[PDB]
Amino acid sequence: SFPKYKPSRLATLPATLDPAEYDISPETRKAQAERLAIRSRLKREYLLQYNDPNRLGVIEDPALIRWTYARSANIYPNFRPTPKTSLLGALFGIGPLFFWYYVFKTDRDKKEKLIQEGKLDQTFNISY
Amino acid sequence: PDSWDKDVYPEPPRRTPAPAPQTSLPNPVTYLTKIFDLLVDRPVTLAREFIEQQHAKNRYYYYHREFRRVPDITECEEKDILCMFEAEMQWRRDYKVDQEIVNIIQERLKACQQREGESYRQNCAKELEQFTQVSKAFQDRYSDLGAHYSARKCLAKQKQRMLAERKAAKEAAA
Amino acid sequence: QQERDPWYDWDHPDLRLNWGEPIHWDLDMYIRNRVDTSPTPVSWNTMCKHLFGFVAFMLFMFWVGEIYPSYQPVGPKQYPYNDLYLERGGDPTKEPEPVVHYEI
Amino acid sequence: MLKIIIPTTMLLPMTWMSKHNMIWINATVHSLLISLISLSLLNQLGENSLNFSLTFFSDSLSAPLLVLTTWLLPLMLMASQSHLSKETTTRKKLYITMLILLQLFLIMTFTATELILFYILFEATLVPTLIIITRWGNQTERLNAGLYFLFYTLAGSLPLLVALVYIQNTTGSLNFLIIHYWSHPLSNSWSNIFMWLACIMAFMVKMPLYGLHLWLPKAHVEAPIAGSMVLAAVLLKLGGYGMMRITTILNPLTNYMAYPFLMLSMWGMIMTSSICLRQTDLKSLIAYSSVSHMALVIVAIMIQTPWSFMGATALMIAHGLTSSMLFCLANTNYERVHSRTMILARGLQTLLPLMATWWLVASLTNLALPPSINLIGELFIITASFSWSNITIILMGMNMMITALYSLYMLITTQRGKYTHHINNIKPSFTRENALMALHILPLLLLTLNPKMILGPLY
Amino acid sequence: MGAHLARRYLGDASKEPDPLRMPTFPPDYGFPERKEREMVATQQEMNDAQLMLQQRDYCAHYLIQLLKCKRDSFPNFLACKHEQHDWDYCEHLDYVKRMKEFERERRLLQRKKRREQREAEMARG
Amino acid sequence: VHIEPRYRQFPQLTRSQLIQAEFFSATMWFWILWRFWHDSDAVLGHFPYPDPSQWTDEELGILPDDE
Amino acid sequence: DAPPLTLEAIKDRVLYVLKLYDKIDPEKLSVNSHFMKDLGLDSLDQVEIIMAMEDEFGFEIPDIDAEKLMCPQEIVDYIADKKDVYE
Amino acid sequence: YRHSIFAVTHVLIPVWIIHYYLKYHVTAKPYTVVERKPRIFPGDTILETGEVIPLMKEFPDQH
Amino acid sequence: AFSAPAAYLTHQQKVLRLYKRALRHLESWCVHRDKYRYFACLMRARFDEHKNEKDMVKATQLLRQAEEEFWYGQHPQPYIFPESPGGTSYERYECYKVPEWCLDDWHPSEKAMYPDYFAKREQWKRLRRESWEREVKQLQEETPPGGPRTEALPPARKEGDLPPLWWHIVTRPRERPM
Amino acid sequence: LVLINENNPLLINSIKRLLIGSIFAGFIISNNIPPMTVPNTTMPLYMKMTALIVTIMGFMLALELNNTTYYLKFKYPSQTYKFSNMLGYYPSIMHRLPTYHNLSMSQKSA
Ligand SMILES: CCCCCCCCCCCCCCCCCC(=O)OC[C@H](COP(=O)([O-])OCC(O)COP(=O)([O-])OC[C@@H](COC(=O)CCCCCCCCCCCCCCCCC)OC(=O)CCCCCCCCCCCCCCCCC)OC(=O)CCCCCCCCCCCCCCCCC
Ligand SMILES: *P(=O)(O)OCC(C)(C)[C@H](O)C(=O)NCCC(=O)NCCSC(=O)CCCCCCCCCCCCC
Repeated sequence: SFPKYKPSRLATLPATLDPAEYDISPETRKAQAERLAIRSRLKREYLLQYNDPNRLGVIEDPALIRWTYARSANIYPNFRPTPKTSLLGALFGIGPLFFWYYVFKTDRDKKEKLIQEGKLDQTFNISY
Repeated sequence: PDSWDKDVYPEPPRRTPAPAPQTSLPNPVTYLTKIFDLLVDRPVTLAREFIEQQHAKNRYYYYHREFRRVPDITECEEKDILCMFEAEMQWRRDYKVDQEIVNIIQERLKACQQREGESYRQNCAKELEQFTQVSKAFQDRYSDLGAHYSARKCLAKQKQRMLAERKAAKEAAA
Repeated sequence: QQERDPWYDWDHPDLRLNWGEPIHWDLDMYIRNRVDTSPTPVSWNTMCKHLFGFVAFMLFMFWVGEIYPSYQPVGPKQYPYNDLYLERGGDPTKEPEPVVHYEI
Repeated sequence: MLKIIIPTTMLLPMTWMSKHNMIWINATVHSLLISLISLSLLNQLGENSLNFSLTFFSDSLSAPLLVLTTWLLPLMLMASQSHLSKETTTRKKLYITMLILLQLFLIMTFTATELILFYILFEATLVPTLIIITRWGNQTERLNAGLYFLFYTLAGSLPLLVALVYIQNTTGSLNFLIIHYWSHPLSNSWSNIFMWLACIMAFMVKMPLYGLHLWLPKAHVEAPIAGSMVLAAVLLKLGGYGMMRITTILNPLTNYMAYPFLMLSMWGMIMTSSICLRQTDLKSLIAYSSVSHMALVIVAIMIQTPWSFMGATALMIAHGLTSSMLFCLANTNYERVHSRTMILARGLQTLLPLMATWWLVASLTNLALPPSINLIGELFIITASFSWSNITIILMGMNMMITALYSLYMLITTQRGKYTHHINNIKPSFTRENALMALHILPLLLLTLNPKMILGPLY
Repeated sequence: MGAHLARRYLGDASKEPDPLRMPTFPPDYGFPERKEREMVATQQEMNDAQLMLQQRDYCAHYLIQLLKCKRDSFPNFLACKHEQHDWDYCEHLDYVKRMKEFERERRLLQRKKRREQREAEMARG
Repeated sequence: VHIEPRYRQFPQLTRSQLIQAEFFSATMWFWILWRFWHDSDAVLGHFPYPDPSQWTDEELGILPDDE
Repeated sequence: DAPPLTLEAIKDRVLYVLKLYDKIDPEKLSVNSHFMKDLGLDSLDQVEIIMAMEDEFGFEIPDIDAEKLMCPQEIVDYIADKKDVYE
Repeated sequence: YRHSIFAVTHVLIPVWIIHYYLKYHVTAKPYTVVERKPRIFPGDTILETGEVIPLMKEFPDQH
Repeated sequence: AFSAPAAYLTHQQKVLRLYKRALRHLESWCVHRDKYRYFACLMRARFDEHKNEKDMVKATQLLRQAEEEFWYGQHPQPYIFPESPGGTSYERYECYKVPEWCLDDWHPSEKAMYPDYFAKREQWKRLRRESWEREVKQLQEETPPGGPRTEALPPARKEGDLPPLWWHIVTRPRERPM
Repeated sequence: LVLINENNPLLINSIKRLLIGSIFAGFIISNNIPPMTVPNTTMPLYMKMTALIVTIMGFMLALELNNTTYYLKFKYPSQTYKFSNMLGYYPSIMHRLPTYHNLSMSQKSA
């Protein structure tokens, strides 16, 4: 029939085409009810604080605080030297350095060879 | 004008063709030039005349500093700090003067190209040769001294160049 | 957040987030000003194939047109004084190799 | 130089003897007067330096740094009086005393004529900075930040002390003039390699060099506003000044020993710009921008050409002013909402118009926008690096693109969009804050008008 | 655009001319007495008129006359039709001369092909 | 002038805008026709394109094959 | 820029559209008539009515809110509140 | 009156200041203002020296 | 936007949303009114053809196939109202929306420029402050012990009360503020 | 609700001023500038008329394809139509892939 749509990581699967959207178990309905209950509880708390007339300031967001903490200060305590981390770190932190070193050293060696052989167009190169 | 030296900053004689109109139509450029002279040039000339009259009542003069020559780093003994200081200061002043010489030649080149316009490739060959020679000499003198350049480093470079020239001459004569 | 629902009454309408809900680790890159992962009318693989095919075909045809150029049934243009020897910066002292153009 | 040193040592007793409510007024007024007096040092000679005495001398490289330090002191006073309202009188006076001591040490550091006196002063600058950070910082991480800053700097600088005393024993003098006139080439040997390494590594840690830079985010994020202003504006310039001074005696070994540092600086410039792209904290974003710009300055000093040194000096001055302004703006936002997260407060353009204008101007200068001195310095460094090699242009172009990206991203995130609904304590901007931003920004444009004053001795 | 491209690409490139190498035959090959082209405008005249180097071809005198006519009657920018037509006609004549050169090259090439084929046939037989 | 909104009806127009639009369209067409009348060579060409096949081998300087 | 809306104008326009609907008898159509209890339409008809109102007033009604607009008075109130009409 | 005040200020004062600056300050150092030299055609009268640049030779006129 | 969402969309809600989306995209394809009316009538004919279906499994499968057909045949660039989320005029006036808490930080001279507005503003503030305790009491009386199971709020059950959590809904910025 | 109104003197005058240039400015500008390029006086007639012929062909083909939109016929879009309407898929891929990879390496790696 119609050509199928293949989702990617940068073009995800639409909800209307998700197979799980048309196969609803009774437990799925109670999961959705629990999710709505959690959202409603959080919404009620935020709205009460928001509409409080005596509140002056910023409603601190525990979720935002957890996010900013986990992004920076929680990374090193939870890092372990593994083969994957070691290889990725060595690659991403050493390979570019030596690649650029090889490129620049080769270029400058060729330039110096031309300078010594005296066949490089260096006229008008007054500023250096 | 007497503001600058015509020999240092040459300008070819200006050949402006005489107007030869062929139509009875009025010239808007001529009319607008007359308007510009009447409205702008006369008031600015009067203002400058007043300013120059006020200047002539308070005429005072300023002078150009002259530095007598001093022995150079070749004459200075090894680790003779005072002679080295005098020679280094003299070399720095000479470096500045040479830079301004190159600047003057470059200004000549630019002005000549603009003046010649569409025939610059042929009519600016005279100024291109002078610039080539001056830039070549300046580059050989001060090409790769570095950020911490000094009279000693320039002298060492000159010694290296002289040794190379002597070796080349000997090889050619061989 | 682009994939998130635009008609819901979010606590933060611009970011499309609610107060207190867990925040995705990569929220800094999934905001509406940045990387978008919303579904497209055409599959990603199909889009990549079509774009790559178009650009590769255009490059190939540019090279083919370069090796098979287009011109007119005319000979070279002729210039009076040794193909304008002096006008193009030639040396007045040296004598150029003469270039002569004949009537036809 | 005593006409500038003594008024600071008189700022000390005046601050300690003034009334409890006149301390800020007196300190600000007399700091501004001292800055005006120090403006007279910009009249330099074309041949040599200004040799005041056997102890202090001034050059075209020292003069703008001194002017920047003296001008930076009153701005730090204004920010401090913003955030130290409830402090006791004695602690306010101690804070002002630490700032005054830091300024005095910096002045004598930039004007010292011997390498050993320069070392002593530039190591003495650590104590007031450490006390300020670890005492008046806000958060818990100020202690760890102080430890990192202190031990990085000292581990860098101790081999420098050993190398300096060794060089004095070898040559007879550490006076900068003598070692410039009596300089001799450095042979390619392991001993010379390690002397080169000792000196350069001290100043590279002070710069900082990429891979030796973690103390910079740690200290700049966790220091009070005055500490952040002085750390980025001036204290990062001690490494550049030292490298521009000591490399007289390290030739021709610098031609061969500069490869690892050049590669580190270029790649780390790219890496820190990319890090700035994905930062959840505003102060961290500004700190990593500082790291990127100082990496560019390191590249300039290492390639070591007359066009690179002018670019290095211009970029140092421009970065000092711009980073100070950015830190002040971030601190005003923090004082509004008591948090450093970038996405917590938005719509600040529709809530605070003139602050949005200041943010726009500061962010425009943070990226190289012509004809600002930031662009002048960056362009000179890029041109010298191009003459050095022709792929440095690739790296510099990538860095410029990412710099524009993260600067405008910070501006768009903080200022544009819709305001956060629950943040209802954003009072209108104070005349003090607006005046602080104006005093940061106007001198930068004046320097753009007159650019030969900050291009160094090589001009 | 044209049939010559079709003949050269989907045909005998040896018989069709090469624009980048033309001419490949001596100018006097087939012409007993051939006259060199006459240049009216001198180098000094063209240099003073500041004609662009592309405009300093054999039709330069008409261009100089057109420029002088345009400068003199400035407000009336429609009073140089005769000079413009003269310059255009000289350019047209130069273009047809170039076309004649191309055609001569083409038929000389095909005559050379016929001659060499005849020589090969004679050598074989 | 104030133009009242119309609901489900053609909007109210003005004699001024009507005459102006007509005048400018007529101006464009008059200009095109007037320029085509005077200088039509800019569209249809001015000089004939020669036919190379009609050029004689004598005037192209081609010798006979045997010669 | 455009003239401001009024409650009477909104009511007139919604009733105009509903009277131009064929499935609705114009005589028995009042501002309190229910689309299904006393007009005899169904879900698809209500969807079409909402779409017609969207086309009429030039703005979109979200599906979460449009499902509940079961009366011309409800439509008038919703549009007035969304467009900030108080008179 | 408004247009008269606008014209004198906004146009007259800047043109006065700029003409004064150019005539007496900018055109006092060499090569600051460089004019492309005028085009000289055959049969012309150079006004500086009263010189007569001669006409071109007789064209081989066609039609 | 003004209605609290539910936990899930029923089959009727799903099919009605699909019907509206298909009608909008069909209108995008069929630009002209007569053509759109013809094809919209045909589309509603298909929906009415499948309208009566007792088998919920078959109805869900029909919905799934219809959704796949829609995704294949959707307009790549459908018409969006200017003020709608995808529209060109979307969020244009968000920079002009200023809140009343920002209003109360005015200088006394600025406040004196509008003597009558701020009297009514003070009246509104008094009304808000006199009702918050009753609002919170009403909210906590009617909530289940477990917590709010939905995002809907109750009305004012008493003669002198206001609906709980009303201030920001009532005082939200106008759609064209400046 | 028809709010169509274009009787503002500002709008009319600005469009009038830019409308005179779209008719006459080309003639004046081309006839007043000096000749800075050699004209192509001689060329085949079909090459002289190439621009007009292709313009007229585009006019006719586009007009016919637009007239076919009135028919009571419905057909799903083609692959070529999708490629043309969606900007050649360039903004999608080139604005989602490189940005995602750069922003991912900016945090995961650096
Ligand atoms: C990897 C390939 C790389 C290729 C690189 C080179 C690219 C060259 C492009 C050539 C031009 C393509 C034109 C069409 C593209 C857009 C198609 C589209 O969707 O349009 C809908 C769009 C209508 O949009 P809409 O109102 O939203 O309606 C939606 C449709 O109803 C929705 O209905 P729909 O979806 O059925 O509508 C599209 C349909 C209807 O459109 C057409 O039929 C357009 C036909 C245009 C004219 C073609 C023939 C020209 C004949 C000229 C004869 C005289 C020559 C000169 C010499 C005369 C004296 C001897 O078109 C087709 O089915 C194909 C048309 C031709 C495609 C050419 C490219 C081929 C790509 C690779 C092969 C793909 C094959 C499979 C297709 C996909 C799978 C099914 O069309 C237009 O607005 C106008 C269309 C074009 C009008 C101008 C045509 C003339 C100018 C171009 C041709 C050259 C003339 C001569 C120039 C001078 C030479 C010296
Ligand atoms: P009202 O409350 O009466 O609503 C009646 C409903 C529909 C709720 C029924 O009570 C009902 O649920 N009936 C059983 C289920 C059912 O009818 N399902 C039908 C849904 S899909 C169907 O069969 C019709 C879909 C066909 C059209 C698909 C659209 C594809 C083309 C789109 C192209 C977009 C651009 C042209």
